[PDB]
Amino acid sequence: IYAKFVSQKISKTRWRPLPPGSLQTAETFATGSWDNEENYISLWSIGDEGDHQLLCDIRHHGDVMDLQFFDQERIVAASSTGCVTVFLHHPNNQTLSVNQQWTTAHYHSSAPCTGVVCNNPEIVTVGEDGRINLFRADHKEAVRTIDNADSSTLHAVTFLRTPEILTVNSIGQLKIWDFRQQGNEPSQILSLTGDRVPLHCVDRHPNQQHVVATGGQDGMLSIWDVRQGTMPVSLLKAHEAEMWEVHFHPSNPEHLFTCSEDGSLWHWDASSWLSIEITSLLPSRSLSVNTLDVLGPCLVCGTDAEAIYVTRHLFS
Amino acid sequence: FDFINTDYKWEEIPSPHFTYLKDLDLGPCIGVHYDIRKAQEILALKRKEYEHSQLATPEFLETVELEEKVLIEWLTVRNRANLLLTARLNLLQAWANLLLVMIESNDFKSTPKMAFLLQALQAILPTLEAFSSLKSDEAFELARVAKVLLWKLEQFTVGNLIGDKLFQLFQLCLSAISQCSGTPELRSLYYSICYRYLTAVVDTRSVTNARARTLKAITLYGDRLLNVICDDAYGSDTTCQTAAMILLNALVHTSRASVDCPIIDALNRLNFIGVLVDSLKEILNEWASPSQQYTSAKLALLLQLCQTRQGAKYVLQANLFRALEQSGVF
Amino acid sequence: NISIDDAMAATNLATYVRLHPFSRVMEWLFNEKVITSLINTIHQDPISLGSASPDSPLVVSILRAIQVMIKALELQETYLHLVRPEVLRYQGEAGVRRKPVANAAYSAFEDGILSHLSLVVDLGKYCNLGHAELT
Amino acid sequence: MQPFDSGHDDLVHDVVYDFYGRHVATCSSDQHIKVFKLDKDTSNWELSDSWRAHDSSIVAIDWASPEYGRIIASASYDKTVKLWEEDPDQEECSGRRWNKLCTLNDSKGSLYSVKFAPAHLGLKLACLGNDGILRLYDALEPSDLRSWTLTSEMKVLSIPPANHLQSDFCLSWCPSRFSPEKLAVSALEQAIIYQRGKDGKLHVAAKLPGHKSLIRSISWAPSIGRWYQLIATGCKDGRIRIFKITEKLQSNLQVELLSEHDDHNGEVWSVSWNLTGTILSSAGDDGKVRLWKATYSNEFKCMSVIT
Amino acid sequence: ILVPMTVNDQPIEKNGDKMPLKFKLGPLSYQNMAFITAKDKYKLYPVRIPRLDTSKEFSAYVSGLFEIYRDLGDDRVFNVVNSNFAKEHNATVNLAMEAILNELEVFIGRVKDQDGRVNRFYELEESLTVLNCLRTMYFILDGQDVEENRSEFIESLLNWINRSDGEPDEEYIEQVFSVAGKKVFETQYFWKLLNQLVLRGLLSQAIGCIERSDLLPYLSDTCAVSFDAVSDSIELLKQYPKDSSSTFREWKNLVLKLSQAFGSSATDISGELRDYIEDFLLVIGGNQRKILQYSRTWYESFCGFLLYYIPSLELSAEYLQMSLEANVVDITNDWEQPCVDIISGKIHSILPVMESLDSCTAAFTAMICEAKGLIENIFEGLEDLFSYRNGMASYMLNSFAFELCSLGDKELWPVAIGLIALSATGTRSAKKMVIAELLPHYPFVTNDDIEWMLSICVEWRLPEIAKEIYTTLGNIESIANFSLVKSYSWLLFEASCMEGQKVLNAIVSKDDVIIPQDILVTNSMRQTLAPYAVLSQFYDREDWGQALRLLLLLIEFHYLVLLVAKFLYPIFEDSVATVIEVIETKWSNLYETIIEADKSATLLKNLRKKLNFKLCQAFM
Repeated sequence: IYAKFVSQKISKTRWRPLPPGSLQTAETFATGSWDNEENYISLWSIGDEGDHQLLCDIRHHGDVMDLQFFDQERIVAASSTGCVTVFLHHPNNQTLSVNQQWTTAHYHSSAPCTGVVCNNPEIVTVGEDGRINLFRADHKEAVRTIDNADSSTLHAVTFLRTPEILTVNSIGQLKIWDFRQQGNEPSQILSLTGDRVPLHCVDRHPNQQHVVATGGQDGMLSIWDVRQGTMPVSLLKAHEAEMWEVHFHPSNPEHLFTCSEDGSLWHWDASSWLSIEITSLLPSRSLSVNTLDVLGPCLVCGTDAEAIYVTRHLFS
Repeated sequence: FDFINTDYKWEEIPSPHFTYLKDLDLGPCIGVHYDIRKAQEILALKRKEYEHSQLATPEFLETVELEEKVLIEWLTVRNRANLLLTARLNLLQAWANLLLVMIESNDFKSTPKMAFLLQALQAILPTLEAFSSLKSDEAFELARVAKVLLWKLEQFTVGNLIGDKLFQLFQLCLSAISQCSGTPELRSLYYSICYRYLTAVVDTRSVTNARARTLKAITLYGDRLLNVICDDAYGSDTTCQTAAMILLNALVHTSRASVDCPIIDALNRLNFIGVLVDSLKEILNEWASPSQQYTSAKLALLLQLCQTRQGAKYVLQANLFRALEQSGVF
Repeated sequence: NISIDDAMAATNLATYVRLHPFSRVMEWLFNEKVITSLINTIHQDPISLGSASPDSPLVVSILRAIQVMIKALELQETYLHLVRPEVLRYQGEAGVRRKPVANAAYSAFEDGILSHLSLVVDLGKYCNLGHAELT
Repeated sequence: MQPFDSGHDDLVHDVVYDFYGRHVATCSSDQHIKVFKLDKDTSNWELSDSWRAHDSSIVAIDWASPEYGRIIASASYDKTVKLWEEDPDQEECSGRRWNKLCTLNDSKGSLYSVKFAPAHLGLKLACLGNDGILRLYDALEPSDLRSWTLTSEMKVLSIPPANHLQSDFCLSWCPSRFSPEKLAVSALEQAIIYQRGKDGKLHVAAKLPGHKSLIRSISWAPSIGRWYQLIATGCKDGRIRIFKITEKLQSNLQVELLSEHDDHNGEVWSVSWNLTGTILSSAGDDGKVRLWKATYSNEFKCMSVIT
Repeated sequence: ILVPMTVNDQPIEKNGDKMPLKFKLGPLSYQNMAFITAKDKYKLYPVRIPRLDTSKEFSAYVSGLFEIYRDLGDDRVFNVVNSNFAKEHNATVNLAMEAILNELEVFIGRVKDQDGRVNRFYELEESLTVLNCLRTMYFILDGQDVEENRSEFIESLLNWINRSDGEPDEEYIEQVFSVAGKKVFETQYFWKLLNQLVLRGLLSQAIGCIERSDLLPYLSDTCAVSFDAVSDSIELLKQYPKDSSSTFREWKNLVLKLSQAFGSSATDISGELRDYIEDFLLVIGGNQRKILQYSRTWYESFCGFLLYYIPSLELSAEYLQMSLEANVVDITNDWEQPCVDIISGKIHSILPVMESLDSCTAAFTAMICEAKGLIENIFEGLEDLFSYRNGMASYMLNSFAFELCSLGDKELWPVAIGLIALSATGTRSAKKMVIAELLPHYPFVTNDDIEWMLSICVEWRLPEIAKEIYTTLGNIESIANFSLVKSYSWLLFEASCMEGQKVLNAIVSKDDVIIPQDILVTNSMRQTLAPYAVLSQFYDREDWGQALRLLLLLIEFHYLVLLVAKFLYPIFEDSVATVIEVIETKWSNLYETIIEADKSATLLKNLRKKLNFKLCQAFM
């Protein structure tokens, strides 16, 4: 593992997906920054302390609240302004452009878009206005908006099986929605009783469409099975401050990764979550780790120390 | 002598990704001649099976097509490379035979031809350095020519260039012996080269500097080098074991001239002295003939170890008195 | 086909080999009359070829005869291997009335032509004509 | 994988899997046909649709090859055979998810079985009833799934006595793709095989001797890999039988009996095969299901007993 | 094997009218079904085939083994670069045997960690023990003796023995290092457990148990003589040769010298400790009598014999016999007897039993046994594979493949088809047929899955199969994607109707570049022409050209003709007249409806229009 310092606090880091049938491991990643007068979306490649090459960047107005790859060349960003944008990478001349955008995806006046997930051609967003949008590439207006879906702040979203999704909010509720539904109420609510601890992140198990992991204000990892009643299947003590992201490893989901405000990034190894050894990967002097992404043996993360940490050799 | 060039990299080949058809080997294809139809039929059957599977058959067809178009050219390039390699091998063998016939049958003076000798040495130096451990076919033709050349041997300038290359040529020999490269035949020629070098060249401030630096090269490898030489002895080949046995005599001999010695100590740790004294039994059966000359070097080596004070300790502990009695030679 | 593939297409190849006249042509090639006529046509005086034109029918006929001989020498093995046994088995199984026109003594095509010594002499003499194809 | 209610009021006669094994069709005496779906997420079976399809007891059912669409066929005691096609543009459980595509009334007696033919022969099917007459139907134009013509009629039984409640008939096509068209038929104590002739007509090519009572079930096994055919039968005399049929009184078919098994001690009601014809199943009076594998010697051995 | 169909709701009770139970095997191994044709019995019972492996660990195991099988290349076959082909053949095969062993160990591990049932773990370890023994005896020395390669052999042997059973388990080490009624460590227990350790090659532990109690204590004080014995004996133990059969020859020398010296010397210790030290030295020296005496199980004896007496397999026959005279085979576990069989030469007749433990392992086992040449196809004869005609290994592998096909795991389907394709026996056409029948059942979902299927149809030439698969896929956007003859015609007609009624797809016919490349038929061309005509219409001479194109299309083809007439009327020279004429010459409910929609009689209107056109031509 190694660090690179990049002169901006990094809110989001995502690997570019690999071409179908590639035998190579991930080498290109996107970042989004926050807390600057000028924030940026940036694309980077790793050469074979590493050597990083800035491929291109583009000014992003607002803090980058979330970021996902839609396909090889398209990157979707959520702004603190409530704008949702699809950026397009042009590899021939290494430029970024705006492909399409929904400037009023979230609003009250401006309301931050807090989460975006992609399942090409669909894009789903949530925000502090408690609005949930389904967008489709090249459609100017939302396919569906669930106005005033949640009365609490929506912090994150995941697909279950499209057009079904699950959201997490600031009072610790998981809510399940379908864009075909009538009304503004969820089909199912799950939550831990006692303290209504805010949930900041959620990820669906890549193979088991019924299973999700969440991270909370209290640093805890929760595993849920939406067929198994309203409480989590597992509740595990973890970080000393907020957990900002949680990711199952895409190809071997016995491995799961979490990062926190307390400056740690954990690799959890259950090799099943229904039904554990943990390694902390960053040094003891880290500021908030805001974001991580994992693909194959490659991990990238971004911190409030204006640092990106990478390993391309997680398992070797 | 401009046909030997490794810059083209005829041996190295850029292997594409081949995300598909990777498991299709050239077993039934193979006189190195890889038939293209043997693989064409296999890839056609595989394409038919994939199409029958009914899983994205139209889209992924172009991938298989381009993979086949790359595999056919890969096979042709491999065949052409094999042909070029065998042609270069034949040409090098012919050139070596011509050079040997020229050097052997030459009544003309040697002091005028010393220039051509040094030029040939300079030309072969990079050839040997580039094929020291790559292949065991080109070194053979180039290893024997250097052997005879070393035995068939203003003056100060020439004497320095000769001794300089003889020292460099001594390094690449011990380097190959430490790695056990090539066949026992090629490994035998290296023993003769290092033998005369440590017997004639080194054997007077100039002598001390050469002897000192010479021992450094031997100590660099350590037991790794001696282990290979000890295994060659009492082996299957008849000439390799003989040259290897005589080689050890020069090492211990030149080491004493440099009251102890690290060479003799290493032989004891490698269990060489132990097995050596054991072979003394039934010596009557072994003893012009190849077996006779081999035994001469064997007993000759033991005689050298009994001259140093430290040898009596290791040699006496081997119980040689009982080994020479079972043979009934006396 | 029969060793790996199914027995469906076997009937197609069988019908092709049985109906194609290649077998009958090969059988006729083993006759003494054919080779005698061929060597008589190829054995001609040199003055005629010398005074003849490059487009003369004699040169074209000699070229066609040499090409037929080459094709026969090339395909004799393939025939004797994969035609004769199949045709014999078919004639034995089914009912076919055919008259043999081949000589059993001539085990190969060379047996019928090894008795002509002037053939090589004529072939060598025909090299001084200049015709590229014939040469 | 816990049991579940079918939703039928009267006894259930047949259950059949679709091609992918993710769907199931059920038919009962309450004159209904139910279709169940195997939800991906929650590995539970859940009713896709139910509907009234006949005026009498529905005894047999079967799915057609997926390469012809979503098609089910039913046979009832009301002397008819009906064909249905799923209309994906309808809500599940609406009772209107499967549209009748046709009705076959040619039978003048109740019907006991109906089986689709192997896909490599087009939409084809067979049926057999009290009239003791096997009938083959063909959907000649694969576009018109209503254009059902009658391809053939064969008299299996010759003189069925007008006073017997004791009646059973079964069908089973030879699944084999690289073998001449043929199908097995059971009628009471008898069991005979039909084969397509050069004249495009069905002929009796053999009989499976040995049954000393009523044949409750028969099924042709998938001959993937083998050069021979295997058909099993569950008789009322309490014996499972496995016949080896090879093609080398007017037949081109040989008939071997490979195995006999009475392990059930009572009637064997159901006999079914693997998708690979690697496993054979049997069920009967003893309230037990038995799974059979073939030995290296081609004998058959019970690899497990469920209950 | 008797398993409860449903350990919840059992559908029967008394012999109360033996009910008609019915069962149907499903396309998926893990999803079959049972039911009953009786009154008040309307439940359906989904049943999965007894002892079926659905776990991920298993598929991992399968993939690993297939990798080993595939990687074996030409070496998976045995030929009944001259004398080396043999030795190198065994080299690689013997290695493959190690790989299989490994993969099975890993599997067994992952089964112990992620588990509901641990019975599977136990069975898999047993399978491993037996396989270790098999390698140690046939997969290292290739028929030669231990001198051929002392290092590898002793390594495998020492491995086999210390993985077969757990004892001496550290739960028993402390068991005696705790028990008293005697002075320190000096009862039959300490020594038995010291000798046990030695017999199993566990020299490290052996040494430890000594430096635990009276190495220096009781001995360095009481008897200085036996202290030297007990000490440099531990020294010899510290240097037991494992690479040179020479060093061992000399080792046993120093050991026998030590045992003789101590044998007759100063007895300054207890009557019992005296012998207790002699026995230890005898065992280390290789005394047969003693090696048998301190052995708890036959394999301890056998192992000891090979380690301290004479390291020659030429005596294994005798060793085993003595071992079995001391301790009979323990029928508690299933691995001991098979090991005895291995050692004693009769390797065969294990395939059926292993097939009972696990089909997969048995399959590949038979395979590598064929690779070694330990079993071969004796048959010498019917146009197909899945029989006794080919090998016993071929048979088991092909069987496994077929079994994998019903498992419904698309990850293993490549393994199944690959297994069949690489089968060292059977015509390419026979395999062609088998794949032709299996492939249609592939549980494809992704695009890639389908492309894989197709790639296999290509690779094997199954156009009728691919055509069928695709047919299944075809069954507005979907139709557009599809664009058999009748269907194409219908699509054409639909396109024409749409045109008459009147986006990206249409332009492509006339991201985008990729689509154009993919496109790069008659129906399609017609639609493209219609689109061009409409474009021209949207854009006088152009209009005429479009009308001409339309007339030409109508000639090539009732509804279309009506649409054309409507267009002509809306528009309202010699070529035009000729076209109009041809149309009149060419000139049902749907057509009438279309006509009515357009108006919102037809033949008459058409005739009137034609007359008008003729008049116009005359005026011109």
